[PDB]
Amino acid sequence: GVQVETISPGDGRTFPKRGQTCVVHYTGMLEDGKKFDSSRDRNKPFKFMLGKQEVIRGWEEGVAQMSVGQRAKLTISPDYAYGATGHPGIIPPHATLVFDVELLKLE
Amino acid sequence: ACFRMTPLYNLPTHRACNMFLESYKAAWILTEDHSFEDRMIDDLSKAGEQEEEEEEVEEKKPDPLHQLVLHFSRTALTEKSKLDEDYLYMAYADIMAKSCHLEVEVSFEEKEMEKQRLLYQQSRLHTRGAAEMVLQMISACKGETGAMVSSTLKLGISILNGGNAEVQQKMLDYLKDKKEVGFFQSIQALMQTCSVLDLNAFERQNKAEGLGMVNEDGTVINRQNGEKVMADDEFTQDLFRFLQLLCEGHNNDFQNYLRTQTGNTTTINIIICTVDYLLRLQESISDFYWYYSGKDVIEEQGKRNFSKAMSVAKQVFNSLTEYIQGPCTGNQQSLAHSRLWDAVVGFLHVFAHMMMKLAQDSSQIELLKELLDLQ
Amino acid sequence: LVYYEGGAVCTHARSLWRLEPLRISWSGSHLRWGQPLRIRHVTTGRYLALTEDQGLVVVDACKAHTKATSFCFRVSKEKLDTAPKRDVEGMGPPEIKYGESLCFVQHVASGLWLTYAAPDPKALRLGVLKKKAILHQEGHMDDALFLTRCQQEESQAARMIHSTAGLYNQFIKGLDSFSGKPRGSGPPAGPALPIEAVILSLQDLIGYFEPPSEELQHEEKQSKLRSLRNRQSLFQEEGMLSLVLNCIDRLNVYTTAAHFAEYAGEEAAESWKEIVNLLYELLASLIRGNRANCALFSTNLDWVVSKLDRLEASSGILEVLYCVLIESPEVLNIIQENHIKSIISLLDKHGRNHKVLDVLCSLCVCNGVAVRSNQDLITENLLPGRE
Amino acid sequence: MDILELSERLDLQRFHSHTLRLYRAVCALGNNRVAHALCSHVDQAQLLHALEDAHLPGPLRAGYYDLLISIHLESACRSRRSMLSEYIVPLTPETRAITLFPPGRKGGNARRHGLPGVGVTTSLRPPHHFSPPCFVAALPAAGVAEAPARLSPAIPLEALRDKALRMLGEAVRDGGQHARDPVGGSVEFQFVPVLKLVSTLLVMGIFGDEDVKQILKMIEPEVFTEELEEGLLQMKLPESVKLQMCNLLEYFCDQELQHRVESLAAFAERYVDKLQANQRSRYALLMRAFTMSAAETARRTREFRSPPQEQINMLLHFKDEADEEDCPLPEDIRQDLQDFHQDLLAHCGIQLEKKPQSLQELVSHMVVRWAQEDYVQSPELVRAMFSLLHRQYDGLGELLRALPRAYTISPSSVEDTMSLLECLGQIRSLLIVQMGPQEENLMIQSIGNIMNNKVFYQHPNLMRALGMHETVMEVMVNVLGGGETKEIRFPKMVTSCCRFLCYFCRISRQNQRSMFDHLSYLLENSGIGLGMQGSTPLDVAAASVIDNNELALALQEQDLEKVVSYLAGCGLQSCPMLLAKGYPDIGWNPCGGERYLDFLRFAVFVNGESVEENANVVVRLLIRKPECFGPALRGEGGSGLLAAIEEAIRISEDPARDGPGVPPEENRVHLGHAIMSFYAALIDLLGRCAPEMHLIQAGKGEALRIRAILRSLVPLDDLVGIISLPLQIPTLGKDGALVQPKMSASFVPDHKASMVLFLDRVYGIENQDFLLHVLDVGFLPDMRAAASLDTATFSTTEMALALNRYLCLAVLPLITKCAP
Repeated sequence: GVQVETISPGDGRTFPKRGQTCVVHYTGMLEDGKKFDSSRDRNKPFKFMLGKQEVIRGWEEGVAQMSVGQRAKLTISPDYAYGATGHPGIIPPHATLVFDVELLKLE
Repeated sequence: ACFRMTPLYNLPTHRACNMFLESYKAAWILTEDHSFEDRMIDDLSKAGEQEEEEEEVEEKKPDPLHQLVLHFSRTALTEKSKLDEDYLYMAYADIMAKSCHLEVEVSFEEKEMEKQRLLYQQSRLHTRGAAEMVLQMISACKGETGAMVSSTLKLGISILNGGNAEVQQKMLDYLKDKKEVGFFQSIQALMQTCSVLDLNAFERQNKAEGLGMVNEDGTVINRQNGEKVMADDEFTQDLFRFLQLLCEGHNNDFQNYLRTQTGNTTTINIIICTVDYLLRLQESISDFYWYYSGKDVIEEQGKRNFSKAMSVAKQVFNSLTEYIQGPCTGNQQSLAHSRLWDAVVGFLHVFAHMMMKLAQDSSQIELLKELLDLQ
Repeated sequence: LVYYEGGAVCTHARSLWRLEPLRISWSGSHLRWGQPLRIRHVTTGRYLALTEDQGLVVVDACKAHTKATSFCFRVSKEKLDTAPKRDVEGMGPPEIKYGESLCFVQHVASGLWLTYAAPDPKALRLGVLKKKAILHQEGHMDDALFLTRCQQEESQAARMIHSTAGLYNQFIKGLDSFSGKPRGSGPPAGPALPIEAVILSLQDLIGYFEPPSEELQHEEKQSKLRSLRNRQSLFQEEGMLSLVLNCIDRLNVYTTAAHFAEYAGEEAAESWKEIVNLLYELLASLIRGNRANCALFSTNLDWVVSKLDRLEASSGILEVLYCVLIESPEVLNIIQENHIKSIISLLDKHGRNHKVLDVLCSLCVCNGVAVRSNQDLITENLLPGRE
Repeated sequence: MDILELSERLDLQRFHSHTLRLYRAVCALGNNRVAHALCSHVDQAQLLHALEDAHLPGPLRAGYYDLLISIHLESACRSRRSMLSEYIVPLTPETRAITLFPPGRKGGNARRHGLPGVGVTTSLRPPHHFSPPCFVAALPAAGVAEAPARLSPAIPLEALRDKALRMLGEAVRDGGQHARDPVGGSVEFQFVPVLKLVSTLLVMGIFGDEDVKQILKMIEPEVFTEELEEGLLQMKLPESVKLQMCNLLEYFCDQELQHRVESLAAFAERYVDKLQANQRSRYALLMRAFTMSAAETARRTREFRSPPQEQINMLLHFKDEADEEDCPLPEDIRQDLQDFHQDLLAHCGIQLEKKPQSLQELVSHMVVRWAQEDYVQSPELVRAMFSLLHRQYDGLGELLRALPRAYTISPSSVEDTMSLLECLGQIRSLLIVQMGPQEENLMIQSIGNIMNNKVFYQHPNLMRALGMHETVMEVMVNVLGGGETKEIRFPKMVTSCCRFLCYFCRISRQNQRSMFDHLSYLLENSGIGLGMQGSTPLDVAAASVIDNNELALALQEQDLEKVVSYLAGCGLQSCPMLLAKGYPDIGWNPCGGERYLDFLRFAVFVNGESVEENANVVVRLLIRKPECFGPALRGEGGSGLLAAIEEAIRISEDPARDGPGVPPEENRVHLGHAIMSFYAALIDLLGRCAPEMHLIQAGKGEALRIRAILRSLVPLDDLVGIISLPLQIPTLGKDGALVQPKMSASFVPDHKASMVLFLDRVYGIENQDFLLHVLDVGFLPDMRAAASLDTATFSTTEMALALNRYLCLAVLPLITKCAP
């Protein structure tokens, strides 16, 4: 349930594989247009490693399809995010999440 | 265990340091004398260079000492179920109390100088609402014993020493205009909670001291934890000392007010309440005599408990004497129709038999001297 | 029935009695030993009496015929029987003192003495410290009674409770007259409701329970607060708080004044909105700042919450809820999700009112202790919507 | 719309200001999970922007400053502030270098005071823990109340502290300019929000030495110089700002107090080494004293035959100059302590000019000047300034009251102590929150971690100083306080706290005495503790007096009267919990009564002897309320002790009268067994109240009277009848399965053991004929039954083990006494 729509092209050659740390800058909004999270506000890039289930499964496939330097828009269905339980106080249940993710680098 | 006691140099450093801190504070910090109450009260009693205008500002906003008393008077008048413990009030009540007394042929001239110097130190407080604060704090405790009421009573005694008529007038005026019953209800409740000689408590202590307990970390030599026989004897003495000072100098108005409060909706006879405690104290002393009546010699612990009981009995007798002197005819009639005669009869029985018993050994001559002046 | 009871009853209004001598002129003169007099219960208006059926009871004024209700105070139980003393035209000599004189209450007609019933054993386990008061020919040695003065504030409040209870009970039974009887195109077919009396009584009580102004000095403000708390407790212990709730409930079964007009007529319906607002205003005053009164809603909280959507008294009911939550920690422990959703729904339906936010703030922390369940429910049901 | 438009739109300004208040309410008092949620609504960038926005309305500016503290700093500051009252100083090389005054050449008695809050502090403080606010991480698979507790959201502290310093510095200059448009609309709205942020960061310890120096310059640039720029103290601020200034000065006064404690601890480490080295050398030469001395060597070795606390008391007894003979220290060692004592008094400003030249003189002058310049109207400010003033005048007394919370530890135990402090901080955080399923798990694991820590057992005094037992007790009573009669919830938390306190008492007598001070507090909460099973507050009260004669003799009569009143109630009403479970309604509560009986058993019987002071009181209290003896022994209309036990056996054998008749409930209560257990406990209590033999032989009147009363209550024939009652024996049959009795629902040898104790202590066996009569009906059948059970199958059965305990503790010791 992840759809990846490109915003700005990357290198198109290097892609993140399993066990590699991904450094991304993201801004997450509900699909109706309400923002709820953004790494830009904290002014600190978000780091995570693929395959360790550190993030929601929607980010697992979405970032894997992106290249280094690419900025893309990921639309994640409720099943590939928090879903029925949701995130209490942040994300309502059965909410589709839209993310503007830029893959800064891999480490 | 004495021959296998561990020497200090075999202890770990951290354990020895902890023992050093306890020893150092008891022998060097506690023993240190630092008198700052007089200096602190003097500093707070000064108005700070505001006399360059001398306009109709003659309202004369309170000085720092006056504002301190008003603050404590504010929390005493607050409508609360219980007067919560306040270390700040206790600390300042002791400071104010310690700044008022500051005390072999004293001449007439300096005898009056000491009285006037005493009056001036008391004047620094009762002219800033301290007299009213003492009454409010006593009414606020609602008859619950503790450090708060004990500190208040000591402060009240400090400003009433020598029979300060000006403080007595301020206290009497405040009680009569407010017409509150809480003050005497609190006083009556406190007097009913005053302890007397308890033989059951005394018997328990004798067995406890015979065990010879020790602690784990080291060894304590017969730890001297709080006495459980007339533990609040000092509180009882100051409670009746405070009542005596209200009538000191033959203050007939205050003597009548203790017997009856005309303006209040309910009346509590403090004069009768004093006799009630005297009967309980007398009965305890009589029971104590019977305990040692069979025994040939009164041991050290018994003599010490006798001494503190006699000291309390002296204060109660002095308080009763101050009630009726002047003379106060109303208080004399109240005592005549009270159970005071029963207490006096009981004391005479104890006095007669103790005098005969104590005179049979010179080791108890000091106790006999205390008994004689009690009579 | 009359009992000898101790504890908190010694400061309540149901232990207050009025001594009424058998005359009008100089009825306020000094009481004398052996002087006949009636004893009246202030809050209920009934008179101590001796009946051939139940013995010692309190009867209504229509049954106090100077024979069952005549009592006298005697200094001793000795049968003096000297002579009937003749009353004087003046205050007379003072004989009986407050709190010093020991008085034996004797029924004049029968000569019986007021005493206790010597409660049967096996009843002490029930916690019944009450001893039933009876009239007996012999009595006991400790039958003497102390007469203690009552403050003017308590005496006035007890009489007000007597008058307030009678008026609202009349108002309540008037509402029940047409509870399910539509008037149709005619009169309500019953006695007129005391609309003007109820409105004036409510306004007087609201001003009677008004909190002291914050501009007063600390000393007199605390004195007024102490008196206010005492008067709130006195009314609550006599069922005035429950009496107000009954008036609200019977008036709350009508959705609007026009609906109320279908049963009480137009002349009574034009004051329907005014009365309900005053009832909630009085209810808030009876509990504002009184934790004991606010704790009573820990059993009936849906009563307040379910009325939040009422349009006639939206502001008054919200004030009642606010007073309860800021005083009683017990109510915060019974708050459920449906209660919070109802309060949040008040923002959605009544607009952005900052008082509703204050109500939600009071649900989280009370007296320095936080409730995690309330904090999570408010966060879950209010924040993620972002509406 | 621009948020700055709210300066004229007052309707939205009030609503939004109260919205920020609601944000603080939902995350208040350690609700870190909600605090993370709030970061999605008010992000870090918005908060930082709001701090520097000079056009924000006052209510909004104050609200956003408080919102930032609540979300990010409130939890850390509160936890840190609780630890600031204790001084756990490890004996590390950093601690050794700590001195009262900086190295200088001003004066030998005292150099100039250093800057408060500047220097090296070695007191243990657990570090702050924060988590990054992230809303894309996978939701934990861990269920609610089982996942680890959430930490506070993380915000860059180094950047935040620089902004707070810069904003405060700008405000001081701006306040000097007397601008007609202060930030926030007033001077109060310009300084109070900034000062709250600076005060919060100071308590958390975020500022370094250089940062603290800058703060001191802003407070008072003339006093706080080490070797229009007007300070805050002279800017004539309103009372609200003055309250925040007192908080700042309170922190620096605390740092001076902490410095004195650490310096005193530092000197102790150095001085103890000299004391230990000198005492070792003195003992070495003292072993050769016989060649030049005589019997008075005992006087010289008196030190080494004394407890170490007494040894160090004698060594330090050289202050008054009248005790220079008993102290064996050389004069050079004595001088070092006197040198430190002089500079300690000087550092407290005891003894040894418009410029204060020190924090103590600055604060005292400032408070007096404030009070004499205007009539202060804020009661909070008045208390704050006079509390601060009292500390300056009494510095030695302030140090004296802080020493009991000071404790030195080995550097090798720092990591375990830090772990213990972390667990204690979690427990202390539960004093401000209603107990719930999540908090219950945190409380249980925190107690388990503490009881798994070696420091908890090695340093009982440190645990007592930290008030660990008080904190656990307060948490327990809050749960017991709510629902005190209808139902007790979170039972696992209650039994965890009670078990913790029971082990706390058994560590040392001082811990046991500390819990004894709350004996009345525990008893008043023990009325409903019968409902919970396992470890109860009544068990904690019993554990605080067990095997301690000093505490047993100190037991007040009111506490015993309270227990007997509870016991009387159990003898007159059925258990409400049992009735709600379908149990038959017998007119008393044997289960509840037994629990109170065993508490009195520990109060009257200590170390194998009866405490006559407690025994006499309990017996007199029991007879004044005869319903404490149960429906039997009632006097009129009451069956005897033997009849009651026989009736209980018939109840046990018959269902629909022993239980609900719907273990089945895993703790199923059997009324037949419960009735026997009550009387067995009652007979055991009365037996232990019997006077000792030496008192009876001495002919004491009180002892004889008590024994006569006990004999009247329990006849001798009933004791023999109960002992003679048959016991069900595990047999074999029906293919060879063992037919065993259920020990929780039948007559057990433990019931007989109580009867034997009463018979021995109260009646005794004095004649041969009675001894033979007891053997062949009561003892020998039980001895044969145990012997027959010593086979391959029946040896390990529960009944056989119970018989062995009964014989080896009650019967056989009695027969050994009666051997002649």
